[PDB]
Amino acid sequence: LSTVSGSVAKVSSEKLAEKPVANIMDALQGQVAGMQVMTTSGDPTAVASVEIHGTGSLGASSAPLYIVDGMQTSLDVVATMNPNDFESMSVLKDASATSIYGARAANGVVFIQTKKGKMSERGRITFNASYGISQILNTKPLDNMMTGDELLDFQVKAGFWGNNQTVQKVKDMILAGAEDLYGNYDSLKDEYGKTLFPVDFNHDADWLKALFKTAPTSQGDISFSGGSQGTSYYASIGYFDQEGMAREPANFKRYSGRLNFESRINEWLKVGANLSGAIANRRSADYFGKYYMGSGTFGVLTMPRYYNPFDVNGDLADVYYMYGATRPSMTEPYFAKMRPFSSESHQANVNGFAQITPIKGLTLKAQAGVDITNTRTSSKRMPNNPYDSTPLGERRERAYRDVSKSFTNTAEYKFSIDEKHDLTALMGHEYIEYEGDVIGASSKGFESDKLMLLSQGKTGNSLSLPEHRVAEYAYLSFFSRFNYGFDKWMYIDFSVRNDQSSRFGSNNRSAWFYSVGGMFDIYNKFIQESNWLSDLRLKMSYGTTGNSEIGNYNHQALVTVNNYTEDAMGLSISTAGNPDLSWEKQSQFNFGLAAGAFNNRLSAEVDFYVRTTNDMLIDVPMPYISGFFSQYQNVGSMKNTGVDLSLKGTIYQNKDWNVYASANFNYNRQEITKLFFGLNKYMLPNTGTIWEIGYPNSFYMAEYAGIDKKTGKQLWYVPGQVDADGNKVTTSQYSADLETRIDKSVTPPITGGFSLGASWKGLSLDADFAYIVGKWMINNDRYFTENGGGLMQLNKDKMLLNAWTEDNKETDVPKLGQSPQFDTHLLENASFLRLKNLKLTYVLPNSLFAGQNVIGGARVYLMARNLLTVTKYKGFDPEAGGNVGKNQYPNSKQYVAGIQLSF
Amino acid sequence: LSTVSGSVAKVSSEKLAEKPVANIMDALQGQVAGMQVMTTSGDPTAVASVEIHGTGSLGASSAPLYIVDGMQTSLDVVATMNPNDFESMSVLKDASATSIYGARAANGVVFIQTKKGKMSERGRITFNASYGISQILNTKPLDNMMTGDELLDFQVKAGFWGNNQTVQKVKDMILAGAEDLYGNYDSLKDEYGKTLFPVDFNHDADWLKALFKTAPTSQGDISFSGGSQGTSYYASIGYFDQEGMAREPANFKRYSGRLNFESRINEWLKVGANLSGAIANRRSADYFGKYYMGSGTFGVLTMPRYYNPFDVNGDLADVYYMYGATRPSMTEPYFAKMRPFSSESHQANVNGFAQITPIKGLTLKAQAGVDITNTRTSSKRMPNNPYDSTPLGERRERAYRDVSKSFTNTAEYKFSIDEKHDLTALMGHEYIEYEGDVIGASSKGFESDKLMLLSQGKTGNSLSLPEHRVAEYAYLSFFSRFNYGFDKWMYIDFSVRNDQSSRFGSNNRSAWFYSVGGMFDIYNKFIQESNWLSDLRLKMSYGTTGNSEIGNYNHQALVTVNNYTEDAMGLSISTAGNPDLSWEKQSQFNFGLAAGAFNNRLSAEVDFYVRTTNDMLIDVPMPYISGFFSQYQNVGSMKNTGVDLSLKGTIYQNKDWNVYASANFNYNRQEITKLFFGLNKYMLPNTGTIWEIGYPNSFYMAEYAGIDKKTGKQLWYVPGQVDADGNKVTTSQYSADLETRIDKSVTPPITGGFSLGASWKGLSLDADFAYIVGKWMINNDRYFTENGGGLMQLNKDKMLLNAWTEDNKETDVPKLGQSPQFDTHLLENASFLRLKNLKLTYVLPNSLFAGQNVIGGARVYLMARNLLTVTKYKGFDPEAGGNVGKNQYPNSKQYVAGIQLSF
Amino acid sequence: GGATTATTTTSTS
Amino acid sequence: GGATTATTTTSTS
Repeated sequence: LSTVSGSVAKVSSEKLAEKPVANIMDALQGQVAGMQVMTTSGDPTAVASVEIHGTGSLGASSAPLYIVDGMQTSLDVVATMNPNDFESMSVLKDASATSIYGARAANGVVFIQTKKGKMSERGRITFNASYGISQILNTKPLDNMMTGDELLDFQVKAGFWGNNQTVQKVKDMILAGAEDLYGNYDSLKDEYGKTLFPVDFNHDADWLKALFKTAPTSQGDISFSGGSQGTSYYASIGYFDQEGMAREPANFKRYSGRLNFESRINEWLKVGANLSGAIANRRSADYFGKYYMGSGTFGVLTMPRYYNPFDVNGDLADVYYMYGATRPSMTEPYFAKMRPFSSESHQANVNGFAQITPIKGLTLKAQAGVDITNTRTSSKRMPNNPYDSTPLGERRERAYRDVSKSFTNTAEYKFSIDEKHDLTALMGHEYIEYEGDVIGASSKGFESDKLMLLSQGKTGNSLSLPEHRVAEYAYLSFFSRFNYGFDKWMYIDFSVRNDQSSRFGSNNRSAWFYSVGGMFDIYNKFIQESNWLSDLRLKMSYGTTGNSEIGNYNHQALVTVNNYTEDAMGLSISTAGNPDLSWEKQSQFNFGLAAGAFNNRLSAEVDFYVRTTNDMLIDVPMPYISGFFSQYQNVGSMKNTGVDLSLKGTIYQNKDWNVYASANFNYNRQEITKLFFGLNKYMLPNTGTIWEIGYPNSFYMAEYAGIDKKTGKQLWYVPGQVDADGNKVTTSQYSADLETRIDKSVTPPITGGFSLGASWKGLSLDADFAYIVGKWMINNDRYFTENGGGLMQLNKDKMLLNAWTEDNKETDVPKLGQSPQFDTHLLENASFLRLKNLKLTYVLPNSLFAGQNVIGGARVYLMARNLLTVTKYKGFDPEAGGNVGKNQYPNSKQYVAGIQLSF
Repeated sequence: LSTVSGSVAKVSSEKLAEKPVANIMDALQGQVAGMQVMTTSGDPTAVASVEIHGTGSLGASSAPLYIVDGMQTSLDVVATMNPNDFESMSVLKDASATSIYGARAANGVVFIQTKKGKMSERGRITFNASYGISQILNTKPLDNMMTGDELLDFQVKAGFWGNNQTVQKVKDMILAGAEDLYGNYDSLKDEYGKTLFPVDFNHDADWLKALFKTAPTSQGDISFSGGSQGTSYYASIGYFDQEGMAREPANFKRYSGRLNFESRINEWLKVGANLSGAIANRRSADYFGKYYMGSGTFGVLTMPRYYNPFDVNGDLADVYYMYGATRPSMTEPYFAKMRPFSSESHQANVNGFAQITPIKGLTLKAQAGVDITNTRTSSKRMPNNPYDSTPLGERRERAYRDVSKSFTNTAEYKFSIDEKHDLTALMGHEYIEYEGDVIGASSKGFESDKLMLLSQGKTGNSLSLPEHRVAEYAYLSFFSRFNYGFDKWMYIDFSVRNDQSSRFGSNNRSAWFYSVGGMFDIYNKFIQESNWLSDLRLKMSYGTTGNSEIGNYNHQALVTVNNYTEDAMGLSISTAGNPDLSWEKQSQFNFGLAAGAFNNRLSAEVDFYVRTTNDMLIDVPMPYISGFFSQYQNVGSMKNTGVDLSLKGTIYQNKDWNVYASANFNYNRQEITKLFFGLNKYMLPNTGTIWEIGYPNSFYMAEYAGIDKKTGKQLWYVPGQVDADGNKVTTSQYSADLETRIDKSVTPPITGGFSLGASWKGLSLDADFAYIVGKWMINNDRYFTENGGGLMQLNKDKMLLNAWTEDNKETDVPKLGQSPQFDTHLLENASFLRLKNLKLTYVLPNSLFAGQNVIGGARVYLMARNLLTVTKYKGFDPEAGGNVGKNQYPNSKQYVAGIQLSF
Repeated sequence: GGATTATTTTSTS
Repeated sequence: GGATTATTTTSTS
């Protein structure tokens, strides 16, 4: 699986236990040193962002290589696998450990390994079940917003409604004398004022109750493990169902199956097959991240509190009202039942191997895998809707097929020469292939609910053009590694690899990589008689690795269709082309030290790494005068340097008690070395960041000083200039030359985590914490809720009432008619400490199952996920983001009770 | 699986051996008594027509119920299963045997059962391979056709070309002075007369070589069988590839996989899972059955022999020429490379069970199966074709998804009361469900080969409307049977069943069926001391069964879309509706006798059956004044009555020799009893058949007498009328009142087969014959090749040269200008005797594998399929047909050599 | 193909 | 939703 001198972190099955999410990488936030995992949505159909030893490139992806049982997969396919089938998870964060897997092995690989049946004479059955709820985890951002009449008085005073207008003249006949809108619709012209009050100036509408809910979560599973004299099997079926926390629907529901099987046919051949399948239903809330008027957390913060989405009985209405609108705005349940969507995906993973051992020593091994998924989605827009722009309805069907095949063949030969010189050779071949496909077809113009096939729409100007997409790639690799070992205390590993990809041109597709590593067992040679210490191994490595994750057709100079008339065709220039595109080459030096004391009762590991990346694939931004947005190129280089260290112990006292703890830490320092055009620095436009030589990608902002107490204007520091009294010079006119690079970082430098666990006679309690410090984020929601210049129709912060006037002069918030800039007062400290899980179990005593041979195990749980976070970021979530906090889906706080009957 | 008093025929694995076709039912033609199998194409993607005990209805389908391992499938899904995985095949042709399976169990069921691993301590590996060729099997129809110049002289004499024209004036400047056509195309205006002679009056173009070829066939397979102390497994992979015999392409190619697995978990539960998958590619020649000018066997018979599709070097050209045409006609390879087609289907069958044995006696059993298939096809029409009607190209994509789920749960309880009164009860539940779907989307207007996605076509009047189809059904059933048995010689079976279908209305969907059967072992009670006889069992039965195979929505009164303009929608009346539609109820009486002599060396079985069908679902033909074609209704009834008998033996002499034989026979007599409208008889229009009370569906024709020797006209017998001299009265004016029902049958009454097999020290030879007598067919191809009235442009029979003139008077073929009718001279005797397979194997001696423990078995084959047929039907195939022989795909004659290494 | 030739009989069963 | 409010910053990483 990996070398002996490598950097391997193995996570056991108990940390991959029942977790009530489909995103399995979020269960590893804080369990591996160096590997940092951050997810950006509480969406059930969300996929985590993993980075091992910092970011390695700027254009290509820095995701690891996810491998489930030899053949390599993607995280969406892993999301349809039952997590109760996984035996362990090895993370190989080295250049000598990742030397037989290569497609993006410079980012590290993640080896998921599935469970196999133990070989007892009586098989094992296990029935798991669970049920829980999920809620929003933060409410503090809407604790300092305005109320209804307070916002109306603030708007009337600031001159938004009129130049000479009062509160009653605005609230009476301008935006409450808009029964003129509700009197145009037959469904609700007799409900205004009777059971439907859309504008209510006396209460405050709870907009959090109208946009977010409490969502259930269920899972069930049943597994049969067994094994006779030669064969072994693990079969399993189960289902998972998670509902969306937000009122805009986004669920996840899968029915799974798994059959791992292994057998020894004779004394010469051993065969095996581990094959799985799934039927899955996804849906995503695709409005989070954009700023629409009444949607998301931006909608729970900014909607005025004198607009009522509820009826008189407390239920959610079908429509609400915003002033100036020409049709009523639909709420999220009505918009969900008038725009249906349904997906259905069928996934199958077939995977098999055969080992042949002809002579003593060498074993040949052949392995082949197929990964097929057929997805089929449907969308509607329902006819005869009164609050729509048309009485006609539309429909759209889509069919996806993604097929990925793989073949891999090794031949290992191990031997000794005299007594203590054990060599091992390994040569091998690897071929990966992929071919995807998308077909789509829509229709529109339907007038009935029942008559809505695609062949029943209008046939004139209501026709449209279908959809078709094709993608494909391939990889071919030849590798060989050699392990030499002395008697007990010296191991030396040497490996060569040739990689060829389909993503690069025919003269640049092949690259050669190598790795040399070593391990020295100091305890078994020098200090073999000791009182306290019990293990000491030193290990070091150096190897070069490639990265080839850009896109499939990024090196051709292409010409596409662009039709002008309907009589002839027309061609346009599509891309620019780069004939000299090739791999990105990362050389990593590693040096570690792994101790151990009190015979297992203190383990400590310390690592050091460099990881220099050359010929870095940047999607370089061409100037706008070329007519192209960007183009992939091999220009630039960027360094890292880091330490990471973990230590675990056991501090129990009595026979009954069992107390253990673990701690885990990583720090690194990014550094860019060469950009792309002879440039010293490059600022990414309206993102807030900058790439500079000798620094990480820092933030690039103006510095906010305060306000001017004599006139009320905002003030910014002039960079570089110092006044005569030592103070820094300010100015009140904004310009783009007031911006400078500030000493923050987009990628956080310090990650870590720590775990505690106590036990008793049965009753056990485990608590896991994760933390990230050094993380800053631009709070983009505070641009909208803390400005008096524009967007006065929305709800504002409560601090915009002590604004600078001619009477109120000693204050801190500026005058009204000013737009704010994106400067250092919108940059916030998003450094958090979470409580990831708090599982409390109680395995039932073995004396309870005495005469009955039908049962023989039972456990219960009381699990709470994300129930505590400590940070100083005021934006519903510090983890859900990365460079900005837009209209975001916050994470979930979940309470789950389960049961397990093992019999 | 079945009762002890039932009618069960078990076919072993050796008759399901290597057969080089994907159609597995054609391997059973002549092996089961009563079951007759007839296929109608040599197409690789063709599915056989099976009928057990005659045809049971007139409107609904009479196909059996195909069940592979408990859950019921269709023959197209069975075609993707490897036939080397099947252990046996039981055919249950009784009303007491088919009493736990019901959807169309009145037609009998076919139980395919897959192989399981034997429980030896060392597993078994088997590698099979094969290779063969396939040819056309008949050439005799084109042995009496005209030549080129003979046809030209016959056409010139008959006045087809001119009223006053000679042979040279026609052949010189009319249809050889058509270089005027080839001089319009740049690709072949300089090839006429140099390397391309389309009209050649000196040779005869072999049109059989231009339309049919010799096609290869390959298959390979590797299988691992094993079993330890509790578990058993059978894994297998393989592939099959068959090419089309005709030049118009129609192939079949599949990659298969199979994993059967069984295990005993503990002393209380036994689990199992048998799951398979396939990736398949189909294509069909969809022009056979229609009469186009240069296609099929009609094209090898009727194309004039002075049209040359070859060039001067013997290869097939791109185009040929027919006189009068305005563009050159494309040959089949060019039409195949200018109209590409490609299918890809992914099929998965997942199927699992669990038995629970809580107390002694009763076992509960749960079983669940899923059957998913995702098919995805693509078609093109290539641009820039010079011989096309447009320079623009088109494309069309399609996505199919068919998902079928099933659940079945039984609970059996068996016990004795004193010593010899063993009862057995069984109750059970069955639920079947199906939901299919078709999506399609096309585009047109492409101008380049490279730019052919669906989103790159024209956008005006070149748009089109997509395709969408949905089908779904369900079945729910509750059954229970009870077996009572006395000590050795008396068994009595009694069963009740309630069936509910989704295809009938909500007040008519549920029906109750029963069955009572008995078996008496006469040998173990009365004649237990005997000299020659060794077994004698008598058995009888009676039960009622349902049939519900009509269509999914055949009982609603429906209204569909029919658009007039492009501004509003428009509704039309689609079907008529029948609210009182329900099942079709068949009650079968059965009575058999199974003997046995010389202790196993003569087995004989004799059966007798009735099988009355009431409330028969007829798709009744409404009169044209109602505005509908037809409507399903429960009207009518039809009887059968039949005997069937089989006998097998062993007549070997020495220790080395081993000679065996088998014979098999079935006769039945159909009879219709009540039609639909108070009608006594109903003649199906321009099919040639009639449904009458008290007779089978016979043929309905006029009787051809001969010609008139004084004037040359055709002559037909007047039905009923007799002349004064005893001879029958003739007439020369055709009318529809000259038609009468003739004493033939559309369904053949007598079927059967017989097998011989000899053996030696290793070398073995098996030969299987099948036969069908009493079969008549209308030869529709002889309407075109034996008429002098119309269609004079085609090639004719050689007998149309002794036609009646004023000089040539003593002849038999009529005068020229007369059209023939469909009468008894086009009805031919299509009764055949085939030689189905002639396998000659030689298992290698065991002394050859002495020291090597790597091998330990090897067999070879030399197989010939369909190499001999004896019949008197002159139409390329007597089996490929049924009521007419149209432009048909003849069957194949195949030579296959294989090898098997068992080790 | 093209120019379908006529007077065929329909096929039931 | 509808009437998208503006002055947002683009997100890299």
